[PDB]
Amino acid sequence: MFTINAEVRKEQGKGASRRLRAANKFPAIIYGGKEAPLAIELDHDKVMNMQAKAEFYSEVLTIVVDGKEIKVKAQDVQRHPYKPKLQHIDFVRA
Amino acid sequence: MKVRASVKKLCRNCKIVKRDGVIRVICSAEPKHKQRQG
Amino acid sequence: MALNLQDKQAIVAEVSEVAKGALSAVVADSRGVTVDKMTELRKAGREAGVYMRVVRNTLLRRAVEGTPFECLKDAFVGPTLIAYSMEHPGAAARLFKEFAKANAKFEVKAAAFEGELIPASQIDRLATLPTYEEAIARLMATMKEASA
Amino acid sequence: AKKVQAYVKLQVAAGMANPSPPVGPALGQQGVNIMEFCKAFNAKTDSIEKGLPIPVVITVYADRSFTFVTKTPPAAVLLKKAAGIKSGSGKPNKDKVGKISRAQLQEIAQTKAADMTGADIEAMTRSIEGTARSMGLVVED
RNA sequence: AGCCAGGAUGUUGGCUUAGAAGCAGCCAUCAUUUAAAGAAAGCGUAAUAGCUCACUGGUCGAGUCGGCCUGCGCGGAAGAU
Repeated sequence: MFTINAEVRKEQGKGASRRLRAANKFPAIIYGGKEAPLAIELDHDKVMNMQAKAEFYSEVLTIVVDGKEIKVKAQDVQRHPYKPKLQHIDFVRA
Repeated sequence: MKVRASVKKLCRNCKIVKRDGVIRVICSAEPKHKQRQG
Repeated sequence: MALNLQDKQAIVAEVSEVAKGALSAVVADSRGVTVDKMTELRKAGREAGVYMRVVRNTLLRRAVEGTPFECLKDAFVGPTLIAYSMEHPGAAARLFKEFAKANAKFEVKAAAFEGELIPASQIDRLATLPTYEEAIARLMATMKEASA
Repeated sequence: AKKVQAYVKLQVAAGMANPSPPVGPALGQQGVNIMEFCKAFNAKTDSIEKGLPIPVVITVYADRSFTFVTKTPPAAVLLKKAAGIKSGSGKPNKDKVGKISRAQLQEIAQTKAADMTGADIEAMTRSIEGTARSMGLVVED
C-alpha cells in the first residue's frame, strides 16, 4: 500500500509548473467520478522511488491531501524526455 | 609508458593514482599497462 | 554465509552436544593440516562410533552461542580458535588422555589445554578417567594363596 | 603417522617383486635399494594375496636401508574385479550403459575402511555410491 | 581491505594432435568428498610438473560498497618579433 503525501496547488500554469519542478516537486492531478478534478503537487524524489517498482502502477495508492486519504490509481505519467524524472502524473479515483 | 587522453585499468593488478596533477595507471604485474594522461 | 535458518543448525548441534554430553577436550587448530584431524577421526572413531564430533567452531555466535544453556564457562575458551570436543555416550573414557598424547606429537596446539566443564576447576590433565569396566584383576590371586 | 618424507606410489606386482619395463630401477634409485624390495615386501606378501596391483611407499632418506610400508587398493578399480565391466564405460560419457550390484557396494568398502574418514561404517558406503556413479552406473537397488 | 589455512576426487573429461595432463584448440560445462574447491581466470611448460586466482574457514572488530542526481575544479591543450 503506497501512501503519497500531497499539497493542493495555489497557482497553475507553465511558469508555476516549471518553478515547482525546479524546487524538487512536480505537479499532478486527480480526476474521476462525480468529484471535481483536484490539482496537487508532489515531492519528486519520494515518488520517483515509489514508481521504480512495477506494483506502483498496478495497485491502488493513497494520496493524502489536507489530511484526507483519497484512493487513486496511476493512469498516466509524463516523464522528462532524457532524464530519470517525472514531469506530471494523472491519477484516477478508485 | 603509454601517454593517452583515455587512461584505464587494463587488468586486476592495474591501479590508478594521481601524482602532481596527472592521472596515471601503475600496474604491479604488467609493465606494458603503465599509463599517463596526455 | 546463509541467513538465520542455517547458523542456528550449527548451534543446535553445539548446544545438543554441549548439554547432552560429558567430558570434553580442546584442540586450537590454528593451522589444521589433513592428517591432524584424520588422526583424531580414528581416535574419536574408537569411542563407540560417531559421537565424538570436533568441528572448527570458535565464533562467539557459533560455539559460544550455546554457552548460556550448558557449559557456561566457555567465554574464556572462546577467543582465537577452540575446537570443543563434546562427548556423548559413556563419560570421560580416554578422550583427555588421547588428546594429551595426540597434542604431545606437535599436532598444532590446544591453548595450553583450556579444558571444558566437568569437575570444579579449569586446566588439569588427569588420568583418572582410563579404566571404567575392568573386572578381571580381582581373579588373579586365588590359585596362589591356598597352599600357604 | 604424523610426519612424512618421500613417497613414489605405483601399481607394482605382488607375485614377483622384480619388474623392469613398468617400474624396476624407477621404483627406487634416489637412495632407495632394489635389492631390499625382494626380501621384505615378499615376506608380508605370502600372508594375504599376490597378483593384483599393490601400491607401495618406500621410507628411504639417505641412510641406505629403508622401511617398506603397505597401502590399499583403489575404490574406483573395485567396481571392475568386484562388479561387472572392467573398463567401467566403453563409450563417451553420454549414454549410461554401466551397472553395479545392490547386494554389493557395502562389503567391498569395508575392506578399505582403513582410509575412510566416515566415522560410521555405513557412512563410508555413502561415498562409494558417488565413486560407483563416476560415469553414471545405475545400480538395481 | 589486508593477514593464516585449504584451493581436493571421478580426472590427465575425450579427441585431433606431434603432444595437449584447467589453460593449442573443438566441445560437454557434469557429478563426487562437502566448509569450499571453475572439466578452470591468469602466469608457467616440450607437456606434465610448478606458481597464483575464484569461492570458503579462521583472525580482526566498525562502518563499508558503487550507482543515480546536480555544484565547482583536473587532463585532453602544439607556432612562429
